[PDB]
Amino acid sequence: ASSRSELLLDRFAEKIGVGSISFNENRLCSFAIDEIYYISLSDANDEYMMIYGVCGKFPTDNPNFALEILNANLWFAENGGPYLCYESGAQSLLLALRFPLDDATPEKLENEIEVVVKSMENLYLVLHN
Amino acid sequence: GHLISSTGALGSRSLFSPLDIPGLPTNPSR
Repeated sequence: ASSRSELLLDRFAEKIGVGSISFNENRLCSFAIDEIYYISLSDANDEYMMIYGVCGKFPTDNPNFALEILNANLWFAENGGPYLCYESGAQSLLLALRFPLDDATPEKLENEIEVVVKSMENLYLVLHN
Repeated sequence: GHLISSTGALGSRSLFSPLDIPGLPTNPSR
């Protein structure tokens, strides 16, 4: 008797053929695509899921580049990509994509998940050094 | 290690599920 988030998941895992997945005690579903690109699907809200791409711990040794990331965010804003965000509980960088649930489809979830992957992939290219 | 055989935009080899990247289970609302 599940809300639409929990269907999309099941329907999505059916679409890519990886079996079955679920949401955890903390209302999210973390899977790592190719053991490098970490992604956690959250259903933050009745209206939307968030899509988190985790990019590791965040450097703090001459971290003048926090302003470089903030500068990178210009690119993702023009391109429609995820928001570059910093998170304090794991000191980890994050790509954030909101994903709304009306007119949501397994192919649309699949599409946006890999958007976070190509963002996490291309990130070092979008930066100056 | 799950292999994807989908038409969708995941033309990529495998998915690993996590029970140097944190894979956090929560971020601070407040």
